[PDB]
Amino acid sequence: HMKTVLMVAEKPSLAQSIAKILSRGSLSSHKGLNGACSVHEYTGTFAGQPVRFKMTSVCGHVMTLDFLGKYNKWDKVDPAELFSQAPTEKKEANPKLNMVKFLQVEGRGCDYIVLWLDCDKEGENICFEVLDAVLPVMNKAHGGEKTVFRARFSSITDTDICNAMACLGEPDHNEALSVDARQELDLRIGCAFTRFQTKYFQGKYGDLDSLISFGPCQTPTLGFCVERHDKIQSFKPETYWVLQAKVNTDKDRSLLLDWDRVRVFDREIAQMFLNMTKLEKEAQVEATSRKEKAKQRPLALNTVEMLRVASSSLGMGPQHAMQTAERLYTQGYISYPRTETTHYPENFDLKGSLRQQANHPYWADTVKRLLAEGINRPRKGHDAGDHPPITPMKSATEAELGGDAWRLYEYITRHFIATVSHDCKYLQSTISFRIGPELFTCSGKTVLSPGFTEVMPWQSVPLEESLPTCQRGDAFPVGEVKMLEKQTNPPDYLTEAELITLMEKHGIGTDASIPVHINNICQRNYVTVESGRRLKPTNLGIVLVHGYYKIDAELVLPTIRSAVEKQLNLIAQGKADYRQVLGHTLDVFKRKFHYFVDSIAGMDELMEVSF
Amino acid sequence: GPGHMAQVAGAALSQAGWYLSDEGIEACTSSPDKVNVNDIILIALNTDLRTIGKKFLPSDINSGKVEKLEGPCVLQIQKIRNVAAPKDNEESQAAPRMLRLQMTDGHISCTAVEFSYMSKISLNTPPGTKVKLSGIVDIKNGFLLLNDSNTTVLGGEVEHLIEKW
Ligand SMILES: [Mg+2]
Repeated sequence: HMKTVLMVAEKPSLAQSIAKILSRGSLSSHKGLNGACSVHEYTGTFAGQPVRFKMTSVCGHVMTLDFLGKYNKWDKVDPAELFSQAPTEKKEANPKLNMVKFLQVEGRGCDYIVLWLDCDKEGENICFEVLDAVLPVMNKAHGGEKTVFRARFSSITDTDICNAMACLGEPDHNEALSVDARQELDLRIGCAFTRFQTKYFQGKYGDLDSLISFGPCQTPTLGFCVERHDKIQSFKPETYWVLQAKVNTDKDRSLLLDWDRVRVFDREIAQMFLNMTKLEKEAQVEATSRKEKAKQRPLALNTVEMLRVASSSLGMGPQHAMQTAERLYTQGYISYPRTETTHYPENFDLKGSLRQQANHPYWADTVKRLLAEGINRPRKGHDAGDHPPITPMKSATEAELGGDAWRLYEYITRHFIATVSHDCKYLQSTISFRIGPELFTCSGKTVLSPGFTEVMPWQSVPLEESLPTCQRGDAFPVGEVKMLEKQTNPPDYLTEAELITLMEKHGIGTDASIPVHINNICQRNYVTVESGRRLKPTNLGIVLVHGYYKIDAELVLPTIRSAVEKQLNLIAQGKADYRQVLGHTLDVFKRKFHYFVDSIAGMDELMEVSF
Repeated sequence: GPGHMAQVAGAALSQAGWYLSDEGIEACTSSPDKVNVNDIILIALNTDLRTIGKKFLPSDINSGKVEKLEGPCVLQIQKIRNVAAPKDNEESQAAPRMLRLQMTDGHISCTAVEFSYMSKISLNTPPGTKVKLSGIVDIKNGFLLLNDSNTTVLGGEVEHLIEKW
């Protein structure tokens, strides 16, 4: 009999697109039991044998981890037992979809299984979820001989999906254990500390309702925003003085000159410089220079940069941007948007990707010229060995794509074209003026070739009126000498972009989990989003961070969180032990938990004052 | 020349810019019979100029009426700050300093600014350090204008220096 091969993707839409590619359009589709998921069937060849292919999908994570029974209630103390004593089991992430039964059913007469789940670690974790359901019901293996395979791919394109099939590998079980470990750590510590506080504060304060929570990652994230707040509140502005002079050119222009000394913080010394310059009527050219310098094209686009730009420029929250990008990836418009890599592999077909955009009105002429002239090599970046940079894989118009989806897509495409374009070359000109004893300079930039700044106009060199041409020894009439009195300014609240950078620097929120944590502290109302996507700490958010710090600074500082995640990654590489990392970490936090509870007074007092 | 030798020592000192009182000079000798200007200078460098120095500066040097100072003269540094740059931030790069120095001859205090870049001094220069001014120093609005050409660091240290006794 003809063998049947089951293939499983992460989402219904992914399964359909992949199947269209592999079947060369020879597809037969029928509805699954749940209505949401479809089944795609066709005949083909596998391992030099005629087989039936059966492609379907799940709907994201099949399971979520929860306790078995009674530990699920909030009123049920002791919360401290959730660290070591409480047993764990996998529960269906969405019971209404009845995902487990469906997998068992389609998986029962199948002989081989090929995993087509997304190739970040999350997709890999679901692989063994899928295998756990399907493996016990599969056809027995004679040798046994390999019957389980795993496809690796970074984009939903004909080239990448077909190539994946030709070189199938295996699922990484070491890496899989790390996700389980990550799930267990955040839940236990999170629920223990949270449920404790919800009861402790239950009905305690009139202005206090269930909004209180703690998280091993979400709390250090909030810590950053509150840290910025504290520096802002204690900032003390200082008055300083800047001397500036104006000179009239031969073309009747007001040239503004910059003080070489830039600024001064002494009132009397400020007056001194002004007195010795205010009566001077002539400014003498002491030096001139022209230097050709280059403003480099950007590094290849990474996940962190996408979220920052989406926030700063497109007004999209980190979570909002991620879901938009994943949908774009789903529809095959971009490569997988979860990668830390900023370096194109030598093998990567840059020209292939570039041709799809050669017909869009906004950048058609730029792309066409580059394919004839020949593409430039992208700057060498860092190769993390996970995926390529986020690159467009298919053409689109503003007609096909919706509001938010188009705006994000437009940037990703424009960014890519710049990385493969030429650098921007410009002239940096300067003139040095002497007024009395004091030195002044004026600077100006003139664009020679726009380069990538043509397709990225927001990074363009600002248009300035050309500097008057002159020689050493020339003199210009001083039109005005005034001294401006100003005050140094305090920092503003953290932008979403600044928070992302902070998290990246300190090594927390890895594997693209950064947008999840940021969205978390907003939903829990620990910060508010103000104009310019600024993160303003709420009353509750401030007290909590201050409270945590007084008891144990290590609860807020990213130091501890950074090390656990580094340990988890070592597990993933097989250079550390799953059980040993769990045991050591849980011991550390159980000790910290008991100390926290004892020193709870540190938190209660601030709550009384505020509420 | 029983103490005539002590007199000529004072004259040699002033030619070098050191303005010490007669009592201060005796204090820096090791014997009354064998005055050595070299030993006196060495000791004075490590002594508070308010203790052994004699006033040379005009009483009104800070008022602005005085526009020039003629060297040579040895002074003591009382305090240094970045006057170009803000108090809390201090050092960070996009400023040029621009140091302000409060100085004294032991009797009159004055204020100097680093008009041109003096690599020989920094924010970390210890209070009590002595400097020799030479040539003509311009004084604008009461501030001495110092540069590499008119200022020489002589060294010396004074521990636990109190700005105002
Ligand atoms: Mg996923």
